[PDB]
Amino acid sequence: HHWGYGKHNGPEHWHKDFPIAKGERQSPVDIDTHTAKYDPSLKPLSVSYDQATSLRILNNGHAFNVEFDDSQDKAVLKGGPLDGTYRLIQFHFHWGSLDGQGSEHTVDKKKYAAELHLVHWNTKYGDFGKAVQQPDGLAVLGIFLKVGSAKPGLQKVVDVLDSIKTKGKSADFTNFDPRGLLPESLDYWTYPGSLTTPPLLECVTWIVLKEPISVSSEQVLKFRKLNFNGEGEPEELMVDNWRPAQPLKNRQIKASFK
Ligand SMILES: CC(=O)[C@H]1CC[C@H]2[C@@H]3CC[C@H]4C[C@H](OS(N)(=O)=O)CC[C@]4(C)[C@H]3CC[C@]12C
Ligand SMILES: [Zn+2]
Repeated sequence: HHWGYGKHNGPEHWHKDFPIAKGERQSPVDIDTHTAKYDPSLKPLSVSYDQATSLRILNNGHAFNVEFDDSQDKAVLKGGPLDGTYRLIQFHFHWGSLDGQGSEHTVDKKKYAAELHLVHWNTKYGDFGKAVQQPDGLAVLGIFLKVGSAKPGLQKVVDVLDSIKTKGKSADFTNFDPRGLLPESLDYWTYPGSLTTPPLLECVTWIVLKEPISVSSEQVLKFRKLNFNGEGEPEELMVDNWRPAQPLKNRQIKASFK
C-alpha cells in the first residue's frame, strides 16, 4: 500500500508514512499575487542549459522523469534568490484529468493545466542524495502550462511517451534541449518549500515563473494516456498527479518583478 494520488493513498494520506507532510515549509502553495512583495535585492535568474545532456526518460509510476548527466558542471541554475550553483538532474510534470486542473502551485487560486519542474541540486553538497538533507539543497524551477498553441520544444518528449506507457519503463532520451520548454520572461516568485511528493523533504528553494508556456490540447492528451500501473496490471490513467496547495504558515513569497 505505497503512496500515490488515489482516494486511499493520495496526498491526504501521506502524513502517516511522512509526518513532515504537516511541516512548516511544505509545497506547493497558492501564490497570492497582491501579498507577494517585490524584492529589488533579487537578481535575474541565470538559466545556463546550453550544455545540458539528457540521458533517458522513465515512467516511475507517478510521473515521467527526463534525466540528465549531472557528472560535469554543464546545465546550471544560479542567481535569482540562490547562493552558489545548482546543477540540473531531471525534469518532470504534474497534470490533470481535465485542462482546468493539474498545476501544484496556484496563482490567486488559479489552477493551470500542468506544471513543469526542473530539479537542480546545490553543488556545495556534492550529490543529489546529500543535497536533499539540507534546507538549501535543491532549487526547483516551476513553469505553468496552459492549453493553446503547441510548444514545438515539447514534441520530442510527447512522441517518446508511447514507449514508456507503464510504471518501470524507460527509453534512451539523448540530445533533448530543455531551453525549448522555457517561456520568454524569467520573471518569478520565490519561497522556501519542500518536495511535493514523498519524502516531502523541506530542502527546496522554489522559483516559479510568472509566464506560462502554451502546449496544445493534443500534447497534454498524450500525457493523460500514460499509466500509473505496471505492464499487465489493471489500467489506471496517469492523471491528477498533483499535490494541492499547502498552508503558507510563517513564509513570505517574494516577486522578482514590479
Ligand atoms: C531515495 C533518494 O535517493 C532520494 C534522494 C533525492 C530524492 C529526490 C529528491 C527530488 C525529488 C523531486 C521530485 O518532486 S518535486 N515535485 O518536489 O520536484 C520527486 C521526488 C524526488 C525525485 C526525490 C525522490 C527520492 C530521492 C531520489
Ligand atoms: Zn514536481
